[PDB]
Amino acid sequence: MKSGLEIPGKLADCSSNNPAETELFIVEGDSAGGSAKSGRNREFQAILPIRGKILNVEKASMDKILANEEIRSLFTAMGTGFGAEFDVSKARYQKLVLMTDADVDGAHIRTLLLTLIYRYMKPILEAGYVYIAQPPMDDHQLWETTMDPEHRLMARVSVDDAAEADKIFDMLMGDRVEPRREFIEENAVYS
Amino acid sequence: KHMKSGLEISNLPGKLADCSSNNPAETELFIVEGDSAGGSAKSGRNREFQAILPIRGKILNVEKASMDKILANEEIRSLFTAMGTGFGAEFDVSKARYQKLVLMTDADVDGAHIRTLLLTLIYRYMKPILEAGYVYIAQPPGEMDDHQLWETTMDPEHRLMARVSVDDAAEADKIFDMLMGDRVEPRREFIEENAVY
Amino acid sequence: QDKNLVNVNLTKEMKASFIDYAMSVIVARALPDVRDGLKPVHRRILYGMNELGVTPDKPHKKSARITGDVMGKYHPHGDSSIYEAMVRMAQWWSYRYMLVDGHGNFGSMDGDSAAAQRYTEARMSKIALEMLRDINKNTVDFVDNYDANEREPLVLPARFPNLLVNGATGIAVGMATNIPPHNLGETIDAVKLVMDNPEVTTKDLMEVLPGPDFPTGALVMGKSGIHKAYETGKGSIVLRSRTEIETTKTGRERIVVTEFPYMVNKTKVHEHIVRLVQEKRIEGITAVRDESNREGVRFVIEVKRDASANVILNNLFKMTQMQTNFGFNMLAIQNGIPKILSLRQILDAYIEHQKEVVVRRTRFDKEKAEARAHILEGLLIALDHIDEVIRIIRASETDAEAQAELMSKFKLSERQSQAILDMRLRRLTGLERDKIQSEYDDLLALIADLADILAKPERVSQIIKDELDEVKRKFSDKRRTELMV
Amino acid sequence: QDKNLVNVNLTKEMKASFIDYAMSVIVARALPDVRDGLKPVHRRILYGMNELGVTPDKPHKKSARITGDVMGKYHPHGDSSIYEAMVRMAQWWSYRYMLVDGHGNFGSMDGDSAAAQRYTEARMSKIALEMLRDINKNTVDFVDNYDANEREPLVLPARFPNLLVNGATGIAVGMATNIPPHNLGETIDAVKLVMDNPEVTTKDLMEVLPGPDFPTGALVMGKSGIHKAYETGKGSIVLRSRTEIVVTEFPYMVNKTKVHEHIVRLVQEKRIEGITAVRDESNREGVRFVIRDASANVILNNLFKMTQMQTNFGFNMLAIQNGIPKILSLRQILDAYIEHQKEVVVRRTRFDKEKAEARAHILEGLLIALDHIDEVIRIIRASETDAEAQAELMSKFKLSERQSQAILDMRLRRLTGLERDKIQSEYDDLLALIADLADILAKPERVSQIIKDELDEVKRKFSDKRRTELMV
DNA sequence: GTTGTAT
DNA sequence: GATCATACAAC
DNA sequence: GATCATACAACG
DNA sequence: CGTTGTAT
Ligand SMILES: N[C@@H]1[C@H]2CN(c3nc4c(cc3F)c(=O)c(C(=O)O)cn4-c3ccc(F)cc3F)C[C@@H]12
Ligand SMILES: N[C@@H]1[C@H]2CN(c3nc4c(cc3F)c(=O)c(C(=O)O)cn4-c3ccc(F)cc3F)C[C@@H]12
Ligand SMILES: [Mg+2]
Ligand SMILES: [Mg+2]
Repeated sequence: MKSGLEIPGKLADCSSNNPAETELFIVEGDSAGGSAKSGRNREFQAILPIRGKILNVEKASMDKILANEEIRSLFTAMGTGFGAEFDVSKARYQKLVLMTDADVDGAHIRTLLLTLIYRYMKPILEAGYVYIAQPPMDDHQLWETTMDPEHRLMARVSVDDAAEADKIFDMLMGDRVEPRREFIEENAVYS
Repeated sequence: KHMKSGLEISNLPGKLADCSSNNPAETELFIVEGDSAGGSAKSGRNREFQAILPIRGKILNVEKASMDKILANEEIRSLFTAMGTGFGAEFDVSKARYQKLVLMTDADVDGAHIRTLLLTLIYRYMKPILEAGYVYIAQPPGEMDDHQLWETTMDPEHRLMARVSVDDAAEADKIFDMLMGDRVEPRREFIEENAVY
Repeated sequence: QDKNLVNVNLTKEMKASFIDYAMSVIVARALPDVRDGLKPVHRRILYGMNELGVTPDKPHKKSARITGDVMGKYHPHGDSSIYEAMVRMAQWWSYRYMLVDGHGNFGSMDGDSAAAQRYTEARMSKIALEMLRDINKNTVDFVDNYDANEREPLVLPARFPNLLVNGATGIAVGMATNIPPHNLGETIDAVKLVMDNPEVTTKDLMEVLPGPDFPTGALVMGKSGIHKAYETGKGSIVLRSRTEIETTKTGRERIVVTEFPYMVNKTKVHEHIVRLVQEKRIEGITAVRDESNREGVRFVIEVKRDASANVILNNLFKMTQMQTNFGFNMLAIQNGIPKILSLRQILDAYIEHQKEVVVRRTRFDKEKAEARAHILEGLLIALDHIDEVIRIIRASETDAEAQAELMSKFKLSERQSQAILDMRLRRLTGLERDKIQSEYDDLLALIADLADILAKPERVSQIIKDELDEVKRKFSDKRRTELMV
Repeated sequence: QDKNLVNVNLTKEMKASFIDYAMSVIVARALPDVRDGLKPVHRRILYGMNELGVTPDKPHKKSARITGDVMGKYHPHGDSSIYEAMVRMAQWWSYRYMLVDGHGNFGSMDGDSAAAQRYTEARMSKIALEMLRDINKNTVDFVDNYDANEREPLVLPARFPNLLVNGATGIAVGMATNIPPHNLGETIDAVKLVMDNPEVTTKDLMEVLPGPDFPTGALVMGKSGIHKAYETGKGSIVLRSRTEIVVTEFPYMVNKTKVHEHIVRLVQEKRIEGITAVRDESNREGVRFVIRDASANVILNNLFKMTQMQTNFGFNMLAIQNGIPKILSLRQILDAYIEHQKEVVVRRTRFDKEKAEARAHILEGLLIALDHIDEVIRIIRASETDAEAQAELMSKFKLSERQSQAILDMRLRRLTGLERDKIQSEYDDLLALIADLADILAKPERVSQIIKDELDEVKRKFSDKRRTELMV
């Protein structure tokens, strides 16, 4: 456990210094952050609000990527580094849970965060540090449902074929629009 | 027939829907409250002799604010920048961009307060302008329609304005020291003696 | 750590989450419905306003009140997103035919943002009422709201082709729609034309519907793209600002703009010109002054001596947004699926939806007209046998027995029996019968007429045509955008 | 250049403009009514929620739905200004007895703000319903709203001493009020003890009401200030935190996080040794603030004297009584409430009284009609017009206009046998009711009893255990 | 600075 | 949606 | 209340 | 890059 008195603006950090049991929850908005922070067990669980929609790194200039405040906050939290400073042996958390809202917009933020993680934090995903919350709200509502280790249900993100993975991201969240609209016309039942 | 031609740098505030003319003897500077009224003023103001300068929120009470805080205030700075008169040891009334400074605050009680905060600023740090008879107060018959705001308060052919005149500077200096002074006792005693519930 | 942990494939989860957000945006946010030409938020604002009772007849209500009920009953999103969507359909430059009458600062053409909701008040426009006409006669299906405690309409009646008339846009996922506004009367003429002569070709339709009619006006250059868009749903068009050269009181040329292109900010082009004039990218300009008033747009670009206004004019057309291009991408939701439809396909889709609305209404009117006459038949026989009726009642202890006897004695249904039992004594006067007879007789006529309309498809079309003529007769405008070659 | 210009003195406009904003902020914004202990905003939110139908029994409604109405009908201000007030009425650390039941993120004791109105829904509190009891029986006066298109109550019934129970605050113009919360039961005891022995003293009142009872608990050192507060209406008190080094309860209006941040700053300034650690192990049910060779008692004593672990509360019981702001004492506040409670009961009783008598009058006519249903039908059936039919019935059976109308609007299914005996049963019961309500208005002693009895009912249903332990 | 209704 | 200044009294 | 970045397609 | 309009 930490001792405090040390030194992001947001991100309610826990009280432990063991990146083997500690967990970081990436939730969307401060509206969700308050509910999650008011019942997270301030010991091995820290929360970090992602304000607005995360930048699609699969279509953004690397200059804009390094400029995004939101990505800078997430990387600053993990303490892994970036690119050449990628040190997975220095991650401040062994459990990065993505907790987006149940609505479609939350689902979109899940895909964005996944692309960001898969592209510039692959050593994390390759090590199985990334999870996805499985919500079925008050403080005890989120705690006794999704934030309690004794209960709850997690979704360990695991990649099978990197080639298929690299293709999926490029197809869906890539620059080429035509290949995307085709996938919509193919795998989608409306009526 | 003097006027403008765009393309100029100006370096004026981000807001301030400045007019087209450049004659500080006909042009008018409207200090409105918020962009809700500013937009209604900015659109339908005869963009030739009437400039709209939106003030956001309540202006700092200069009577209870340190000078280091007054020089830091952005809203007041945007006001002196619009007039182009100068501050303190540079206040030149003979270089003001507008000979008609029309205070146009909301018709609600709060508008009367912002109107009070302005007059103190205009009397404490822009005295020469008031003593020259430039500061006027609009007399509306507010977030009204475009054609409504002009046809009632902005059109000089039908509008009714009031010229702020100072009688006794002694009584004036006392009124501001009491109503907006740091003293709360004299103010509470004033409100208790001059209020009809 | 955790106990029950599952495993999710990255490629699997990503495709699922994206496919969800994809369809969600397509058929439930971005693109509009081909029938009423409305998107979810626009339809919920209109319907929400209808229930709020803010019709053209009634007074205005605070904007915060309107978005408060729409967001709390129909549209499960941010308050601002609803207010902005409302303000836009109250601006004459944004909507070819406004659907919202506002009071207060609703923004300007110069990109000015409307005042906060706690200042502006709005209500339905007179024409917007046509979008809701006969909404309560079961002409549109309804569905549960997001909260599952309120019922909203999937579509609206829409008694005027709102899609072609107000256009659409546009950005979704993997796709994007872009439809230009059209003249009301012209669009209605197009509808009527396609109804009387099914073998009408695109050219024949363009005879009554020449092309786009933007709210600001301006000019259209090249009609080749117009025919291409109507026949394929895709096409490119050139939009140019209406201008004219004046001579100053000194004797030099004066470039005057009066109608910029659609969705083009005057001030934005004003800043763009100074940025080009002070950059030496365009020389010959003496001054650029905006003299536009609250009664007309006047953007003057005076030229110096020994400088051609035409040379500077075309340069502004080619370097500024004073002349842009409109990318026809007529995409709309039809049969739950997003489709790129042509002009005939959009019209035929409106005429069909128009036929269904009229039939549903006729049925509803018929079903209610007869249900009333049935009761009138009961109340009549009751008023004929008031004594024996009053005797059966008073001699009964329970209403169930009293009703049962009336049904058996006078041969009346359960509904007719209750109607007699609920009769006020004031209905037992002498002049009360002749009144009920006059009403009943009128019901017989209406039921006959409505029975015929549902029996003859020829009448339903004629009813649509006649009703359309009334819409145009009351709301149609004169053409603003001049199309030229 | 103007055409019709007028001259206005600087001093004249200043005095006029200032007095306008002063009185408007004093008697309609910052200060609560001594009656219902509410400010204009809170009173509008309650009545707003009431009209919208977000009662404790009914389901919640999105805040945007509530704020949307309270703004467009009563409170002509901002969304944030209203929603911020509503959130305060739903936080257990804000109000000793919450007036709002909200679902979702409504902030924390760490200073965390509430969520957007698009995520949180709410409704009236159970005890909050007491504030609106018999609001539909002409118990309170109503006025037109700012738009003049709606009507709102100038004050709620308030079946419990809301002012002394929840408190009041605060900042106005030239004046500022500050009243601490009290126990619901303790306060109700004071109101009754006052109704019993008007010759009571300050010391006597403090026998049933020790002092404040803040929703955070903690402790109040000293009692001398509590006496001067209840007597003069002004005074000071010291609030200490409950510790055991772990802090369990912080004083009123004190942020745990802020105290934590200030403790870290004081630790990195050599202004206090021993500070090995200072964590915050507070849960969703328990709050724990954890703070060799340091004695602790010397460091802890310094933390309370330097930080915010021990704050001072200044009594300034200011409220609006009879349109004017006055510095009231405890007795003055109780009297102002007891009188308001008497006005409502009387008003309510008169309302039931007038309604029952009116019902009986129309009931008398119906019986008269049912007894002569034969001729009544004969008159109506031979009637030329409804106007003539009413005139005849009034002349024949000697009935009023209302009674005659009540007969003409009689459904045939009411002309059965068992119907008559059913109306007599209802009628005979009303005579006892009207006779009962008459005695209540004739005897002031009962109105006082009705208030007491209905108060003990509130104390029995909503009163809690004392949270703040007083010390010396 | 901090408290809470306001611009 | 989060964040930014400010009046107003009183510690 | 004013501002601030971003997804998304398409034309610039 | 910027802009369009519903969304976070
Ligand atoms: N670092 C980035 C913050 C978020 N940004 C904006 N956010 C807006 C808005 C505008 C923004 F610039 C809105 O306009 C809005 C709304 O509901 O209208 C919600 N939000 C909004 C704010 C926070 C959030 F988590 C989600 C949102 F949709 C910009 C800077
Ligand atoms: N230079 C100063 C501007 C004004 N500031 C704030 N304004 C807020 C608010 C908060 C502010 F920091 C509000 O919170 C608010 C509201 O209605 O809740 C309205 N407003 C508000 C904004 C603009 C305006 F004209 C009037 C207002 F009341 C900060 C900078
Ligand atoms: Mg927004
Ligand atoms: Mg605010």
